[PDB]
Amino acid sequence: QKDVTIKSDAPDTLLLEKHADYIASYGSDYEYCMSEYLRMSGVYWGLTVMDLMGQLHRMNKEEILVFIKSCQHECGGVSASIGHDPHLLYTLSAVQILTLYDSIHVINVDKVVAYVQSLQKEDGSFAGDIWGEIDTRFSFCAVATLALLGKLDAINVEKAIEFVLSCMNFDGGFGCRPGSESHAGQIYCCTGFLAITSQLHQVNSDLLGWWLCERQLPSGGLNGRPEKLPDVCYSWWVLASLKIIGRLHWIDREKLRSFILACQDEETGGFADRPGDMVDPFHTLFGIAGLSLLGEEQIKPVSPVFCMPEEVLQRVNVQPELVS
Amino acid sequence: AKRLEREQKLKLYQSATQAVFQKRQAGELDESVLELTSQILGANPDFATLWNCRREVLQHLETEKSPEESAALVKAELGFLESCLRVNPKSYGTWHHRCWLLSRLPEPNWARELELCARFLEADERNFHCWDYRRFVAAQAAVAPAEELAFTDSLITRNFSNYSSWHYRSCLLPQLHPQPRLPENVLLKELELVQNAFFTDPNDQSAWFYHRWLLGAGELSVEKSTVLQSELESCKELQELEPENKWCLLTIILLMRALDPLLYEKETLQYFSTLKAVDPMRAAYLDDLRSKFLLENSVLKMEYA
Ligand SMILES: COc1ccc(S(=O)(=O)N2Cc3cc(C#N)ccc3N(Cc3cncn3C)C[C@H]2Cc2ccccc2)cc1
Ligand SMILES: [Ca+2]
Ligand SMILES: [Zn+2]
Repeated sequence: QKDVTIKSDAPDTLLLEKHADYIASYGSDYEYCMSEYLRMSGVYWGLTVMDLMGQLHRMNKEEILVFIKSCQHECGGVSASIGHDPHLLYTLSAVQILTLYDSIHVINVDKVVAYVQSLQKEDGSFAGDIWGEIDTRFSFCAVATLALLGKLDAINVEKAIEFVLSCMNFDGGFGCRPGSESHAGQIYCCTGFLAITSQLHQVNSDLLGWWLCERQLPSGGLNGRPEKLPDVCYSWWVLASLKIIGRLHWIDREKLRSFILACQDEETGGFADRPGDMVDPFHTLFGIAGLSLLGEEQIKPVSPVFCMPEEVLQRVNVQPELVS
Repeated sequence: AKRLEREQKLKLYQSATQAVFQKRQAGELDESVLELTSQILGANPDFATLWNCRREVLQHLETEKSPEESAALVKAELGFLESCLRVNPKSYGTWHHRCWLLSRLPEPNWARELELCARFLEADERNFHCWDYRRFVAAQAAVAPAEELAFTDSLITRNFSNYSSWHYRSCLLPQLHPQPRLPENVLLKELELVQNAFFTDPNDQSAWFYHRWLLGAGELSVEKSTVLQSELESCKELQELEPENKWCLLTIILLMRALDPLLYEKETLQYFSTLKAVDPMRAAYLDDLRSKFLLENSVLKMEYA
């Protein structure tokens, strides 16, 4: 029932030049300053979407490398911004960026590994930082960071696996913690985790795949759980999970594609969560990355596990086997 | 006025953030930082480093204060967190700070925390942050699955935003009957409860998802056979009343599977055709499900002596 209706004059063409201009100019401001707490991930979203569009060169590599170095703390962890506190979220984003730039040794990789290792608990879970918030999101951040550094062996993988599987639910999905309700963002993290750790055979792919394709609403857009509005970023969280478990064909590609295109702002460039809303870099990445998963010609193939260009992952030999 | 004023918001937030970080480098872990961060965390609860600052302040103050002075700070923190949650009830930072706080208290009032959860779930029965917090509280207070099961019933019958309540039941039911796959009597009662739900509101997708789980969660007895047959006929009745309802069509297929895959092969295949027409977006899924069922049927046919 809850859905949007796509108005007749919504964009129906891909405006790649506009999106690249939008990201290229982003952070030249209320929103910007108020989101300093996520800056490193913001940088990751911008750089990755630019690289997918073939426009990475328009961003400032040297400036970003210096920024990343200054955000690594003595513990090895990386913060969102200078003077903010280290967290697994921004550690992953930083490592993702350096991978895009083939500049991993700009930071101390041994200390990053030590940092990740230190956040694992007895039950196999990971805290986000020293303050102990437990979320399967952080299991994904840990293994994805380590995979990109060639150091997955640094954590207790079997225990990590056991914890993630303990968060599997009646509907085939996954929650933040044991007994937590399924939702698409979480499912992406856990299926991504299971891809990296070679445990996709433990997913009920038919059941989960069904729950995921039922995210598609009559508008063609995807929500993140039953009875919620669609949002363009689910073109990532849902589609990536479906791809990982070999069930991407279970959604209607053409109707989703039309929904994603309708979320573009033809004036400013960028994508918004839903058509006519204000764009942001987060939704711009996931709009573009979703289109790439659907096989969009003008966009580089993207890893459904890492949400980075596949050519980057090919280069570092980190390409987890999927279900198909 | 509107756009002009948020310049003033920024520069205050900016100045306050400046002061907090300067104070923090200086080792000034005092109440002024609590005051500065209260002004920022209200509008910006996802600014994680400020929650860390508050914790560092509270930890430090605990060392150089009397028990009753520390108790006052805790109660002020609880009020601050409640006010923050009213403004943004879905911020991870806010819920975690509350968890951190309650986990270190000598005598927490868990019954009060459960009531806070009841209230927030009245406003938004799908708020998973709150449900997760409730489970945490329920664990600490050692509240029994049976007591939480009663809670889910009231929520399910009183109104319909029910996916989160059904999910909770799915985790509680196994705890009441913990094997190292529900007992049939329990399953039968759940089937009756969920059937009531999706006939009351046939558009309620949560009941249909939960019902699919029950159809897997437990060779048919005469009673289960009879119950399942009864569900089948009831879904056909609903199909007449709501012919565009895809959930009832899929459930008819699943029921036949649960009953006798080969005996109902003809009807199963007819229902697939109808269902794809009613739910064309799921056509590829429905073909793969049908292919799977046909393969199962072939295997069942080949088991024939
Ligand atoms: C717009 O007010 C907000 C609200 C929250 C946040 S957030 O907590 O930092 N974070 C990142 C995020 C970044 C941007 C951008 N630029 C926009 C949104 C958004 N959301 C919120 C959102 C997205 N879809 C719908 N919703 C409601 C996700 C959230 C959590 C998240 C972080 C990293 C990876 C995945 C998920 C930021 C801004
Ligand atoms: Ca450049
Ligand atoms: Zn979104």
